[PDB]
Amino acid sequence: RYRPGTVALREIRRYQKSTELLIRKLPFQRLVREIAQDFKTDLRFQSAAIGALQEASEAYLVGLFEDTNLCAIHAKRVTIMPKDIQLARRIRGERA
Amino acid sequence: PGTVALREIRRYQKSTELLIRKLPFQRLVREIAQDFKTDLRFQSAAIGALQEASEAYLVGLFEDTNLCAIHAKRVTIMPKDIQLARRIRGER
Amino acid sequence: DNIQGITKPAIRRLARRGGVKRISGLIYEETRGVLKVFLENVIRDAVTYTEHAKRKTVTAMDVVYALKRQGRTLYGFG
Amino acid sequence: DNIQGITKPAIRRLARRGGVKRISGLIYEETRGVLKVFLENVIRDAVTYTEHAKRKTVTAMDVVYALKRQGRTLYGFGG
Amino acid sequence: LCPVCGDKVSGYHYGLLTCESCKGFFKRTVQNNKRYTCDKTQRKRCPYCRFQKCLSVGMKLEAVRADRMRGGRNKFGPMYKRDRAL
Amino acid sequence: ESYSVYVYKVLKQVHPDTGISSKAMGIMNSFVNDIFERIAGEASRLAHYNKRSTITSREIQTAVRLLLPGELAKHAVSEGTKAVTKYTSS
Amino acid sequence: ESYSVYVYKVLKQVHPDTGISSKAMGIMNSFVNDIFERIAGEASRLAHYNKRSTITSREIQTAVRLLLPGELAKHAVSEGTKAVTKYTSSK
Amino acid sequence: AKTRSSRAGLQFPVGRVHRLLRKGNYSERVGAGAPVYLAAVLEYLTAEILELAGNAARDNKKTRIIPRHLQLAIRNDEELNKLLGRVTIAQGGVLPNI
Amino acid sequence: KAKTRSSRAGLQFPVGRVHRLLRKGNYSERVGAGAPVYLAAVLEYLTAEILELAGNAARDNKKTRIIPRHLQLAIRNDEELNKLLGRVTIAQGGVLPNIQAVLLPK
DNA sequence: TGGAGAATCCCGGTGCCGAGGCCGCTCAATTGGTCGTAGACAGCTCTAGCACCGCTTAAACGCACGTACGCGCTGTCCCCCGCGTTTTAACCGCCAAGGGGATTACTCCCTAGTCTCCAGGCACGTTCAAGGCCAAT
DNA sequence: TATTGGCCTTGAACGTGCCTGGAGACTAGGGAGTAATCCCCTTGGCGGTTAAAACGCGGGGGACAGCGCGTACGTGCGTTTAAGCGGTGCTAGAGCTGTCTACGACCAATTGAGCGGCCTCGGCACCGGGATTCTCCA
Ligand SMILES: [Zn+2]
Repeated sequence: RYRPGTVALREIRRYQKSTELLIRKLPFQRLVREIAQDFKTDLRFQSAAIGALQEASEAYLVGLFEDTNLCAIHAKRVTIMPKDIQLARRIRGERA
Repeated sequence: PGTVALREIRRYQKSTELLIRKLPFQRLVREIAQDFKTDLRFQSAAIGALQEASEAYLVGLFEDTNLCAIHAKRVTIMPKDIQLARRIRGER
Repeated sequence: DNIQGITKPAIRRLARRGGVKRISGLIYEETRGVLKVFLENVIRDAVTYTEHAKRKTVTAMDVVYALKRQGRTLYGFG
Repeated sequence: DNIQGITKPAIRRLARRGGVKRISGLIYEETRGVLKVFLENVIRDAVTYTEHAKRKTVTAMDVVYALKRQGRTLYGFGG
Repeated sequence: LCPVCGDKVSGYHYGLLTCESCKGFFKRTVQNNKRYTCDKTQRKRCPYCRFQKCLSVGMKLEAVRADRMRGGRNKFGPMYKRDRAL
Repeated sequence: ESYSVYVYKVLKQVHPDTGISSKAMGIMNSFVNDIFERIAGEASRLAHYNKRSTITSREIQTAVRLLLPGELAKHAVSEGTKAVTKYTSS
Repeated sequence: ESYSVYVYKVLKQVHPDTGISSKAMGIMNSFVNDIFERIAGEASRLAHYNKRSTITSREIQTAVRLLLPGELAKHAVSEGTKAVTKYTSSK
Repeated sequence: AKTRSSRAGLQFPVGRVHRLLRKGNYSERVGAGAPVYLAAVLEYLTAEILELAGNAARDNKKTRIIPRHLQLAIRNDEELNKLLGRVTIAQGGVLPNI
Repeated sequence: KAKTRSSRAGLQFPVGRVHRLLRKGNYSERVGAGAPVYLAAVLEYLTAEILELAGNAARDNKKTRIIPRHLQLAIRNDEELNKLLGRVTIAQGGVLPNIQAVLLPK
């Protein structure tokens, strides 16, 4: 058995060496279509549009997680909590 | 040791006037500008605008620093809070 | 609904790429909310761009222009 | 050495306007450095604008354009 | 003459013709929010009589500025000018 | 060339018994110029995207929808449409 | 229209034995278009500020100085001035 | 009605906006309805900001709008705060919070 | 007899194409004879620098073709290029390997 | 420090799909002459930026002091991590039917361009009522 | 003596002159608006793996609270320091006008550089496979 935290570091090293998308494609397409439903009914999407949206979303989430990690480390912790996300989004200027 | 600080905060948040002496700021502005070009000349309005922009920027930075300090279970701001605020802000 | 398609392991992977070591139990709902807000904004701009052009199909150019409008310029899709 | 003209009471006033209750003793040097970095980046673009049009006097609109270039739009100084 | 006391008027002060004395008295009273306890010769006898007569003749209170902004003209400017046309 | 006359008329329409200072007037002028520049640039980009050589009311409406937030965008679109309809009626 | 031919020529100039992929060319085309738009917009703004109806090498030089970092701006200004002088020398 | 603003029922100059659109290098041609729409939008935004500033100045017993009132009006409104979030106002101060 | 403007200027990027883009882009009423030369030279210089850094990054990983990850590595490892391309995301680029020191085992 | 034992790297084989090198033609880059004005250049008027100087007084600086706050330590209990079974729906391949994007003749209304008339908008100089300051009281 | 008065400073509202830019009218040419056609291209089914999501559950390390202690930061007062407000003197350089030429727009032939389509073969990804090195504990 590996002590808690070794597999986390292994995953961190592994997922920072790759460039593939980390979200399953079909649920993301369904979510995108459901969100777009409220703007105009019976919309069609090119595959490139959904791919670009997915790429942008993953990049944004990775950056937000980096900021959240910095905020959590500031408060003498190792575990990220929602309050760190709120602080990062507040300082960034996203949340009012 | 908390009453005078609160009174100062109230008065300076209601105050809306400038908070830096003008002659030292003018001297600093001219000293910085002398590096890029020689025998430069300035208008009064340019120096006023520079001062006001600097003051607004510093006030905003201090607000963010206070937020970062409060996040860490403290009431005293430290250089680490300023550095974290500028890092997340994206300034380099 | 479809938001549950963004599962716990997916958010875990996204956090792992971000360097996060330990994750709490209430992180995933916050991540879902912020992702919904971001997608809503981008899709709104893209749909407006599509509507102005007298079209019923969303192209990659609309997404790229919408991302550029938010200061999130994206390369590789035209 | 004119940076010391930004005295400690002035920095304290600026912090009080920001809602700060307690201030450490190492804040002042950091604030001075930050102010110098900001002013350098504004003044460089202001002088660059001034060199265009063959002028020897820096105008307010030069600093206004320099600020607007950095996403720090300022109202009340023309333009 | 100034209707509040009976001296020579100096001009348009908080509604109509008054003198410098009554203008000053009104501005001090309004700015200081002064409260006391109760003819030109008797104009200094009691603040109450002069004050109540000033409010009675119709000269107005809101003409005084709470923030004491300087210069310009107040809302009664068009009215003052129309009355001054005569 | 400034917007002082028009801003003053708007203020007289809104608050008939409230004045304005010189510095506030300068701030209002800067605000109007900034908003004009933003909307015009967005309209120009929209016209360039669709390979069009003209800027019409459609591009202005789309730019207003893209820039202003929800209720502001709704009311601005309503006011602009009313103005264009009245002008076209003549 | 694209910049693939010119990008490939520049790549062969700097790295003789080195290829590229299609996605990398797409990214480079986006990069070139972005930089072109930035410089052109800055030059147009500079021309409009000074009340002039022409964009010359001077506006390009000032825009490059405004938009690029120090060493990059210096080298770009040197290269552009050299190119303009070489172009003017011939006729 | 001779002025285009009279036809459009506006208090902003349609002709000046048209001239600025033409001599600004936005497009080769400008439609006849674009200046009207733009002037109406600008007038509405100015009226909104002025109304909020006047209300802020009338809360306190004041009778003249200074930049502090404009800053208070913009900061306390959710829509205008988002619209003008990256704008510095001369002699506006900060919101009396914290 | 006809000579290309790029050959006169000694460039690889096109001068006529840049001139046409400047004319059609609604930037100025007139365009000077030397502006496209300067713009093309600057663009060529920037492209050459990025290509050099990306090629070195690709050679580091024992590859002979440049892929988006090499471009991202070259851009993010250079301070001036990173400052220039600060708000730009590269498709299929990834992130730089970076772990905070505290998170490491004691 | 030594021992299992998972995670990881250094090695060929292989074959497949995309990078990269031709052809033909069309369409955009080049040449050359003519012409109208944008901008270089020189000269003159007058704002305004920069120097000193004296006096008054509010900010800046120094110093003694004591209490509130930061930071280290200890204990305990919640709750996330690592791993081994079940359950599920994401991928992949194929296919077929429209739906909508892209291209092309074509025609007609919309907007640029020029010339003339004259009032809206900017620059001033001048109120002028209201807040401010002073001595005699 | 803390209250009367008299003179002085003040910042948006008003008049006046004049000029440059908006309004009206007319015409020519091209940009935008509709149809008709073509064919990619997007949506929708069906069935067989099988990798990924879901689930159970024991425990170990980390979040969190309590307490003690030392010094750094706040507060007050006497004493320097120099910022702030005038007045005066003296140009450097901004700001506008005039002349006239050098440069860039525009048009018509003319030619060659650069997109599209089509083989093809070499870099790169995938599998064993033993070799070697990270973890963990006892
Ligand atoms: Zn009287």
